[PDB]
Amino acid sequence: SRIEREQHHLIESIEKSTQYMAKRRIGALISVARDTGMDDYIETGIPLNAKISSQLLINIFIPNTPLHDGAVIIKGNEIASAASYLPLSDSPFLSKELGTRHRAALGISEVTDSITIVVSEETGGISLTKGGELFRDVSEEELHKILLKELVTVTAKKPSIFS
Ligand SMILES: [Cl-]
Repeated sequence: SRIEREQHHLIESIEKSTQYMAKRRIGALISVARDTGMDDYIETGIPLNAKISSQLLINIFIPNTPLHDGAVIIKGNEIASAASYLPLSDSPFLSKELGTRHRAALGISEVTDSITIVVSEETGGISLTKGGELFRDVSEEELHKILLKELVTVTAKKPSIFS
């Protein structure tokens, strides 16, 4: 448990799972809690309290399965819940071409500092919401830089479990 290792593993787990789902046009909605709490939305889903892995993220979103219909919420170093409610944005600025997953990702971003990642089941495009804004159809490089900037808070320092 060396925080920096955990944060980089989280980034890699999001990258690998979203890449897998994007190629197959599997819809996905993954919200990562930061300083603002997501606890009430965690309570709306199915509790997992699971180790983060790309494999589990993929298995969650397989269509027509018990865990797929809603958001995954990641809290600290766990996949806290699946099939969670997120508030829908009412914004008329969000394109009508985008679906409920994007509107849900935009809505949680308007009321928390969470970072939310969407895979479109229509296009396979990957999008990201933060602070009421949408980053639509980001490339792999762009997704990587954003996740690095927003989910990694520690620089090169001495590894220690007590960090
Ligand atoms: Cl979608």
